[PDB]
Amino acid sequence: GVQVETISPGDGRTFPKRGQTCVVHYTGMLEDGKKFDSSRDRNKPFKFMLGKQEVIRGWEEGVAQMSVGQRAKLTISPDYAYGATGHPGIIPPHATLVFDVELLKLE
Amino acid sequence: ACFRMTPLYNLPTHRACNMFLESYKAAWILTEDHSFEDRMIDDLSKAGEQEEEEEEVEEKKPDPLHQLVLHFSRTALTEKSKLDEDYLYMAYADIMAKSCHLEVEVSFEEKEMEKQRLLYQQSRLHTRGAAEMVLQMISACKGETGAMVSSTLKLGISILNGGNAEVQQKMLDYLKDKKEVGFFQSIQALMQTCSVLDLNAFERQNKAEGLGMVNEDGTVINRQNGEKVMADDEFTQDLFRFLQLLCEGHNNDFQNYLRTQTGNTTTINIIICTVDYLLRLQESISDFYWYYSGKDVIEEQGKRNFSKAMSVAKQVFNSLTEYIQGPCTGNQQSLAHSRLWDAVVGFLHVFAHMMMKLAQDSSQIELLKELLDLQ
Amino acid sequence: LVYYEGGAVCTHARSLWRLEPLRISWSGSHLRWGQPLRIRHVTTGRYLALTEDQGLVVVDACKAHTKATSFCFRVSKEKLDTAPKRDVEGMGPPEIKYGESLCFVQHVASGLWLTYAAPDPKALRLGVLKKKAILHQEGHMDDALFLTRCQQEESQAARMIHSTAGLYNQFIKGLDSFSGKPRGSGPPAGPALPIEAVILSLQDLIGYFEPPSEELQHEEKQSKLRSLRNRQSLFQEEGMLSLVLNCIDRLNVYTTAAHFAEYAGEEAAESWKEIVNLLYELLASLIRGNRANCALFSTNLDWVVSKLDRLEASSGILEVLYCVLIESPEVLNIIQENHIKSIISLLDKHGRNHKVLDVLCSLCVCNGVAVRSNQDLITENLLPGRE
Amino acid sequence: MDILELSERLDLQRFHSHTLRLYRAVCALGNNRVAHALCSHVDQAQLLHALEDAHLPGPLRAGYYDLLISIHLESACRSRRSMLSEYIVPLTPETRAITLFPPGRKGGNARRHGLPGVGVTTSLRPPHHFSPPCFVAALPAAGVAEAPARLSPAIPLEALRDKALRMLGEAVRDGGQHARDPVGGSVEFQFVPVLKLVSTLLVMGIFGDEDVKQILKMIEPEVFTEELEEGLLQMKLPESVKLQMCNLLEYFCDQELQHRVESLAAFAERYVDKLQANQRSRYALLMRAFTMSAAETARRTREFRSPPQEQINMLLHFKDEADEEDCPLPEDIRQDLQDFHQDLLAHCGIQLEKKPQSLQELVSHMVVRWAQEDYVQSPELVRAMFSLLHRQYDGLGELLRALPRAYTISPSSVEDTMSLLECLGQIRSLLIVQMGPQEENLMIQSIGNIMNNKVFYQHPNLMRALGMHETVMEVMVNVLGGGETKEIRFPKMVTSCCRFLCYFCRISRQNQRSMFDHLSYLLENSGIGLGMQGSTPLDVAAASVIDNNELALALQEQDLEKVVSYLAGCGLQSCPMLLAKGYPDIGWNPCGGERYLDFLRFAVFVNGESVEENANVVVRLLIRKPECFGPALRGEGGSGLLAAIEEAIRISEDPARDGPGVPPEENRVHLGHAIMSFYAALIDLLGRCAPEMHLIQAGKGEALRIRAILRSLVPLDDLVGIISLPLQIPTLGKDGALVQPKMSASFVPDHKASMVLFLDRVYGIENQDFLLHVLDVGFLPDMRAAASLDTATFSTTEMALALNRYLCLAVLPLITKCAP
Repeated sequence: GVQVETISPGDGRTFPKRGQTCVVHYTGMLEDGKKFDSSRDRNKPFKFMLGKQEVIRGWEEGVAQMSVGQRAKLTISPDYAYGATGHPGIIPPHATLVFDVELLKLE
Repeated sequence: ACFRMTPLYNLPTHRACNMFLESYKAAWILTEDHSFEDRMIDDLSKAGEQEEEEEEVEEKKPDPLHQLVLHFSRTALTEKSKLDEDYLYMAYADIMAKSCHLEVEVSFEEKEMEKQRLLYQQSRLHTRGAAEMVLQMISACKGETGAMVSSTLKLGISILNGGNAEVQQKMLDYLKDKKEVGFFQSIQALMQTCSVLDLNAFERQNKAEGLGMVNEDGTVINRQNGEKVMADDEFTQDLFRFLQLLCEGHNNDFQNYLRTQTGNTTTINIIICTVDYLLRLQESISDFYWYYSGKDVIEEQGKRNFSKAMSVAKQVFNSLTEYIQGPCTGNQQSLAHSRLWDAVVGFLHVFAHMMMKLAQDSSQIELLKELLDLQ
Repeated sequence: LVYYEGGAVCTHARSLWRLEPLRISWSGSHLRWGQPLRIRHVTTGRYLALTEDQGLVVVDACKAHTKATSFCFRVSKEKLDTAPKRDVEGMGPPEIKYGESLCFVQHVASGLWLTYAAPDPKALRLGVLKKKAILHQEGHMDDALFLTRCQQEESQAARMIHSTAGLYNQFIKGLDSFSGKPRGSGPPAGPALPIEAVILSLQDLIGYFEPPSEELQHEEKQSKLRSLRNRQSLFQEEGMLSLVLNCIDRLNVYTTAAHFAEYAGEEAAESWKEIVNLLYELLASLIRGNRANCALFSTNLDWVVSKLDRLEASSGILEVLYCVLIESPEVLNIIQENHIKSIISLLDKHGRNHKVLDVLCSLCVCNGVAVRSNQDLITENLLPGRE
Repeated sequence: MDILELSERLDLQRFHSHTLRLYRAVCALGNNRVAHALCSHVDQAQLLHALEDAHLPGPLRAGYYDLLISIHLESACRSRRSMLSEYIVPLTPETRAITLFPPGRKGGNARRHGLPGVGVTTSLRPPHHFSPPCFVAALPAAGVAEAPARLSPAIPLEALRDKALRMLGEAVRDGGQHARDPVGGSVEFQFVPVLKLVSTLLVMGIFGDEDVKQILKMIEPEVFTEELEEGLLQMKLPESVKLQMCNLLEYFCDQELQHRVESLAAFAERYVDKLQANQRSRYALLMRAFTMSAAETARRTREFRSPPQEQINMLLHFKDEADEEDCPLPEDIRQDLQDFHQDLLAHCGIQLEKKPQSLQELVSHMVVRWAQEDYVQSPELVRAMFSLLHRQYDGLGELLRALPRAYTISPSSVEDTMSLLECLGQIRSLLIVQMGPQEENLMIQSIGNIMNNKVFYQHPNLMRALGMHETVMEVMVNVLGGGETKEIRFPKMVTSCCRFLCYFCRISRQNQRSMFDHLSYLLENSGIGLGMQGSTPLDVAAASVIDNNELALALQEQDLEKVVSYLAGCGLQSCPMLLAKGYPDIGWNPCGGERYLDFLRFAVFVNGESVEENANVVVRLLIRKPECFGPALRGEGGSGLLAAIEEAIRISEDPARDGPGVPPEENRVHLGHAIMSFYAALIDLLGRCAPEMHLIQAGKGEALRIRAILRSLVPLDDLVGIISLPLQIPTLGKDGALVQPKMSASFVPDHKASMVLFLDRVYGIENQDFLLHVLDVGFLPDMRAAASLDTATFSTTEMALALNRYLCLAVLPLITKCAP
């Protein structure tokens, strides 16, 4: 349930594989247009490693399809995010999440 | 265990340091004398260079000492179920109390100088609402014993020493205009909670001291934890000392007010309440005599408990004497129709038999001297 | 029935009695030993009496015929029987003192003495410290009674409770007259409701329970607060708080004044909105700042919450809820999700009112202790919507 | 719309200001999970922007400053502030270098005071823990109340502290300019929000030495110089700002107090080494004293035959100059302590000019000047300034009251102590929150971690100083306080706290005495503790007096009267919990009564002897309320002790009268067994109240009277009848399965053991004929039954083990006494 729509092209050659740390800058909004999270506000890039289930499964496939330097828009269905339980106080249940993710680098 | 006691140099450093801190504070910090109450009260009693205008500002906003008393008077008048413990009030009540007394042929001239110097130190407080604060704090405790009421009573005694008529007038005026019953209800409740000689408590202590307990970390030599026989004897003495000072100098108005409060909706006879405690104290002393009546010699612990009981009995007798002197005819009639005669009869029985018993050994001559002046 | 009871009853209004001598002129003169007099219960208006059926009871004024209700105070139980003393035209000599004189209450007609019933054993386990008061020919040695003065504030409040209870009970039974009887195109077919009396009584009580102004000095403000708390407790212990709730409930079964007009007529319906607002205003005053009164809603909280959507008294009911939550920690422990959703729904339906936010703030922390369940429910049901 | 438009739109300004208040309410008092949620609504960038926005309305500016503290700093500051009252100083090389005054050449008695809050502090403080606010991480698979507790959201502290310093510095200059448009609309709205942020960061310890120096310059640039720029103290601020200034000065006064404690601890480490080295050398030469001395060597070795606390008391007894003979220290060692004592008094400003030249003189002058310049109207400010003033005048007394919370530890135990402090901080955080399923798990694991820590057992005094037992007790009573009669919830938390306190008492007598001070507090909460099973507050009260004669003799009569009143109630009403479970309604509560009986058993019987002071009181209290003896022994209309036990056996054998008749409930209560257990406990209590033999032989009147009363209550024939009652024996049959009795629902040898104790202590066996009569009906059948059970199958059965305990503790010791 992840759809990846490109915003700005990357290198198109290097892609993140399993066990590699991904450094991304993201801004997450509900699909109706309400923002709820953004790494830009904290002014600190978000780091995570693929395959360790550190993030929601929607980010697992979405970032894997992106290249280094690419900025893309990921639309994640409720099943590939928090879903029925949701995130209490942040994300309502059965909410589709839209993310503007830029893959800064891999480490 | 004495021959296998561990020497200090075999202890770990951290354990020895902890023992050093306890020893150092008891022998060097506690023993240190630092008198700052007089200096602190003097500093707070000064108005700070505001006399360059001398306009109709003659309202004369309170000085720092006056504002301190008003603050404590504010929390005493607050409508609360219980007067919560306040270390700040206790600390300042002791400071104010310690700044008022500051005390072999004293001449007439300096005898009056000491009285006037005493009056001036008391004047620094009762002219800033301290007299009213003492009454409010006593009414606020609602008859619950503790450090708060004990500190208040000591402060009240400090400003009433020598029979300060000006403080007595301020206290009497405040009680009569407010017409509150809480003050005497609190006083009556406190007097009913005053302890007397308890033989059951005394018997328990004798067995406890015979065990010879020790602690784990080291060894304590017969730890001297709080006495459980007339533990609040000092509180009882100051409670009746405070009542005596209200009538000191033959203050007939205050003597009548203790017997009856005309303006209040309910009346509590403090004069009768004093006799009630005297009967309980007398009965305890009589029971104590019977305990040692069979025994040939009164041991050290018994003599010490006798001494503190006699000291309390002296204060109660002095308080009763101050009630009726002047003379106060109303208080004399109240005592005549009270159970005071029963207490006096009981004391005479104890006095007669103790005098005969104590005179049979010179080791108890000091106790006999205390008994004689009690009579 | 009359009992000898101790504890908190010694400061309540149901232990207050009025001594009424058998005359009008100089009825306020000094009481004398052996002087006949009636004893009246202030809050209920009934008179101590001796009946051939139940013995010692309190009867209504229509049954106090100077024979069952005549009592006298005697200094001793000795049968003096000297002579009937003749009353004087003046205050007379003072004989009986407050709190010093020991008085034996004797029924004049029968000569019986007021005493206790010597409660049967096996009843002490029930916690019944009450001893039933009876009239007996012999009595006991400790039958003497102390007469203690009552403050003017308590005496006035007890009489007000007597008058307030009678008026609202009349108002309540008037509402029940047409509870399910539509008037149709005619009169309500019953006695007129005391609309003007109820409105004036409510306004007087609201001003009677008004909190002291914050501009007063600390000393007199605390004195007024102490008196206010005492008067709130006195009314609550006599069922005035429950009496107000009954008036609200019977008036709350009508959705609007026009609906109320279908049963009480137009002349009574034009004051329907005014009365309900005053009832909630009085209810808030009876509990504002009184934790004991606010704790009573820990059993009936849906009563307040379910009325939040009422349009006639939206502001008054919200004030009642606010007073309860800021005083009683017990109510915060019974708050459920449906209660919070109802309060949040008040923002959605009544607009952005900052008082509703204050109500939600009071649900989280009370007296320095936080409730995690309330904090999570408010966060879950209010924040993620972002509406 | 621009948020700055709210300066004229007052309707939205009030609503939004109260919205920020609601944000603080939902995350208040350690609700870190909600605090993370709030970061999605008010992000870090918005908060930082709001701090520097000079056009924000006052209510909004104050609200956003408080919102930032609540979300990010409130939890850390509160936890840190609780630890600031204790001084756990490890004996590390950093601690050794700590001195009262900086190295200088001003004066030998005292150099100039250093800057408060500047220097090296070695007191243990657990570090702050924060988590990054992230809303894309996978939701934990861990269920609610089982996942680890959430930490506070993380915000860059180094950047935040620089902004707070810069904003405060700008405000001081701006306040000097007397601008007609202060930030926030007033001077109060310009300084109070900034000062709250600076005060919060100071308590958390975020500022370094250089940062603290800058703060001191802003407070008072003339006093706080080490070797229009007007300070805050002279800017004539309103009372609200003055309250925040007192908080700042309170922190620096605390740092001076902490410095004195650490310096005193530092000197102790150095001085103890000299004391230990000198005492070792003195003992070495003292072993050769016989060649030049005589019997008075005992006087010289008196030190080494004394407890170490007494040894160090004698060594330090050289202050008054009248005790220079008993102290064996050389004069050079004595001088070092006197040198430190002089500079300690000087550092407290005891003894040894418009410029204060020190924090103590600055604060005292400032408070007096404030009070004499205007009539202060804020009661909070008045208390704050006079509390601060009292500390300056009494510095030695302030140090004296802080020493009991000071404790030195080995550097090798720092990591375990830090772990213990972390667990204690979690427990202390539960004093401000209603107990719930999540908090219950945190409380249980925190107690388990503490009881798994070696420091908890090695340093009982440190645990007592930290008030660990008080904190656990307060948490327990809050749960017991709510629902005190209808139902007790979170039972696992209650039994965890009670078990913790029971082990706390058994560590040392001082811990046991500390819990004894709350004996009345525990008893008043023990009325409903019968409902919970396992470890109860009544068990904690019993554990605080067990095997301690000093505490047993100190037991007040009111506490015993309270227990007997509870016991009387159990003898007159059925258990409400049992009735709600379908149990038959017998007119008393044997289960509840037994629990109170065993508490009195520990109060009257200590170390194998009866405490006559407690025994006499309990017996007199029991007879004044005869319903404490149960429906039997009632006097009129009451069956005897033997009849009651026989009736209980018939109840046990018959269902629909022993239980609900719907273990089945895993703790199923059997009324037949419960009735026997009550009387067995009652007979055991009365037996232990019997006077000792030496008192009876001495002919004491009180002892004889008590024994006569006990004999009247329990006849001798009933004791023999109960002992003679048959016991069900595990047999074999029906293919060879063992037919065993259920020990929780039948007559057990433990019931007989109580009867034997009463018979021995109260009646005794004095004649041969009675001894033979007891053997062949009561003892020998039980001895044969145990012997027959010593086979391959029946040896390990529960009944056989119970018989062995009964014989080896009650019967056989009695027969050994009666051997002649």
